Amino acid sequence: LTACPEESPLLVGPMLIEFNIPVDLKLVEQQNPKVKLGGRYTPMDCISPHKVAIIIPFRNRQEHLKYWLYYLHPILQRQQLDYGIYVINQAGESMFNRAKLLNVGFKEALKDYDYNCFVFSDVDLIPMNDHNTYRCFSQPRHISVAMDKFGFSLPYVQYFGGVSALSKQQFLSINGFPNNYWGWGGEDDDIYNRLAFRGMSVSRPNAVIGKTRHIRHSRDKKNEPNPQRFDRIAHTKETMLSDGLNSLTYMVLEVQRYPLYTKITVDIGTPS
Amino acid sequence: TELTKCKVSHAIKDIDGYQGISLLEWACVLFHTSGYDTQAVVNDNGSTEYGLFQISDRFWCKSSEFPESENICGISCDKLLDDELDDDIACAKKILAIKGIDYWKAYKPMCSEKLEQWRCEKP
Ligand SMILES: O=c1ccn([C@@H]2O[C@H](COP(=O)(O)OP(=O)(O)O[C@H]3O[C@H](CO)[C@H](O)[C@H](O)[C@H]3O)[C@@H](O)[C@H]2O)c(=O)[nH]1
Ligand SMILES: O=c1ccn([C@@H]2O[C@H](COP(=O)(O)OP(=O)(O)O)[C@@H](O)[C@H]2O)c(=O)[nH]1
Ligand SMILES: [Ca+2]
Ligand SMILES: [Ca+2]
Repeated sequence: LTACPEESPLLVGPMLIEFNIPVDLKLVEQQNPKVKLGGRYTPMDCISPHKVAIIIPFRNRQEHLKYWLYYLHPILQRQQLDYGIYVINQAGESMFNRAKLLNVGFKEALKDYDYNCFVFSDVDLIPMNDHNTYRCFSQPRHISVAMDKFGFSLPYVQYFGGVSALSKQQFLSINGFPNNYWGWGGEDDDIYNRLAFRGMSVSRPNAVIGKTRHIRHSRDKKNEPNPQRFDRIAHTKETMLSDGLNSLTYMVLEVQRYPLYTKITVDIGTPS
Repeated sequence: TELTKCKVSHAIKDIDGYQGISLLEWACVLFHTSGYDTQAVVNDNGSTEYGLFQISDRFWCKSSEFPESENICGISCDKLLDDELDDDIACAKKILAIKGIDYWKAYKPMCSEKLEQWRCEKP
């Protein structure tokens, strides 16, 4: 067999994304016979150069995950990606640390496979157009560019939240993501800063191809806006050398291989 | 209510240039400060910040949680949680005159460059 085409012939373009009918992961499995244990899929038709680990920070969002899986699995297969789904579950009830969980995902996914691309995605964002490929590009890729919760318009040009993708090399280049952002906000801006300090720009699909649906939800406990976020964002230049992949520590409490994904529950410590 | 950048820019026009801060800078600061939500309520701890401008009950408005507050703006913090921004603006001006733009921590890190994207072109 030969390399997959630059653009997938299976793409359908815009899709109707709704969270009305409840999801049955069992039906989802039935509807996705080709996904292997642990949420792994590899094209049988052609050879994909995109070995993608899709990393989702998570804690008490099982209902959102169901919808995420229901929509994304069909989409990713249509995008002809050799992918694996990873849900990094934060054990305990300390402040949520999104970026640190994303770093855990990076290291843990690499134990399973020779991934060269990492997509980091909120558990509640679903792309509305399959032309918005969940893979890596020559420059860090911001994927959820047009979120319905922001009026289908990017909130600010330096915005890197929601869904993004970094090749393995781009990720290594910035010493991964920060581990010191506890609570909501700012970590995505620190990551943006890191990428910019290493001379990279942000690649993005246009706002039509990048339309994204958000699952409206009440705010979670233990993820209140971080009071130190603005002061931290202003010092990324210096803290990125000492806070990242190179200073990451955590304990794995459990690894679950389900047919639609791998869920790693980890103890990532507390604000220090 | 979650306002839009232009709704905000139109609402706070009177603050343009005050203490040297432009509308573009304010549009930027307010997005990062409260996401343009007039009902935003957030803590650091022991104190709470209200509305579009995230005016704190520590020294600026009086809240039931801290009635002893200096209440420099001379106002109930609940008046900072509605869609009438005139009193929020007068309070913000006091903060600007007394403490300065540094009260808003997002300014420096988020609003020192690429200010043009914050422009409102709607008459
Ligand atoms: O209790 C929690 C808290 C967070 N999350 C995960 O963290 C993501 C983001 O948290 P929220 O949904 O509460 O925050 P926002 O919707 O306001 O998300 C935005 O702000 C975050 C700021 O910290 C990130 O930058 C994120 O990528 C961006 O889309 C969630 O989607 C989810 O994947 C959980 O699973 N459980
Ligand atoms: O690929 C999958 C993943 C999950 N499940 C179902 O989802 C349940 C819960 O999974 P998990 O432990 O991740 O959810 P949590 O208990 O943490 O809500 C399982 O027991 C199954 O009934 C399934 O059928 N297929
Ligand atoms: Ca969300
Ligand atoms: Ca008011």
